[PDB]
Amino acid sequence: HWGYGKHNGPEHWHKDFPIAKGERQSPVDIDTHTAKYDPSLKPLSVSYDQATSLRILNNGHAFNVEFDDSQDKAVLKGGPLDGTYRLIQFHFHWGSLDGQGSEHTVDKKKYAAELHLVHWNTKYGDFGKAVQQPDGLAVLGIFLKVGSAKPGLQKVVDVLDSIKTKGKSADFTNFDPRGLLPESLDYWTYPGSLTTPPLLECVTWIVLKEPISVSSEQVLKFRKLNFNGEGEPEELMVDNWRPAQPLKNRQIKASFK
Ligand SMILES: [Zn+2]
Repeated sequence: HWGYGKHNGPEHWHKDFPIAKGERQSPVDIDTHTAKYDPSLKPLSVSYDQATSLRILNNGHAFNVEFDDSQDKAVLKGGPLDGTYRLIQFHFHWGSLDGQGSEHTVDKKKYAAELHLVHWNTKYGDFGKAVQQPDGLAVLGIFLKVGSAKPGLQKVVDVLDSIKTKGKSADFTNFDPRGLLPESLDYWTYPGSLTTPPLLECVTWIVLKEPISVSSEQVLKFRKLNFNGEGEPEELMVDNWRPAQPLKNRQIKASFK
């Protein structure tokens, strides 16, 4: 099955998922000089005050912090969006070293990691129905650079020892994702896809300009996770990022001058 290696990594995904070579694939390089300021774009509304995390899961490619999405409690609206998108999970992509790990790039710069907060459009009723629609998901992407620790990440870091291998989960209640947000909500936006199989072209991407800082110790703990299951030959969970894909017939718009 698909993964991140030589024999099953991104360059192979098109065989099982031909949409990998589609017209609106993600991630992309964000050419900052090309991206046009769009005065019609609205401020992002991130309303996470009632977010209810439930659990954290090692799914064999990343770890997902999952939320209760049975009610309107953690929602993304405004920005480029029409209507209301509810938070289902967040996860990260990261590298083996600090010089790679992000999926989006900025003028070809790779960050150490990238956080994806995944939200589905309430007008389709559930996540599985939303991913079948071109406006089904809104993903908020946030870059990570290595420097000062992010205090609000440490609770995530300190549970990873308990979900080292694929298929392990742990109770993970009361985590506040507001602690992962940078100060500015300036963003770029474009139409794209999930960055993991099935690579469905259902996402409005909202990529924040301002990275968050995490410490080297925090990222090092991400890199102790395993792609393999318990007891299997150890292969560290690193370099779980898809590279930038062709922009094709898309415009990236900036919320900021
Ligand atoms: Zn992702």
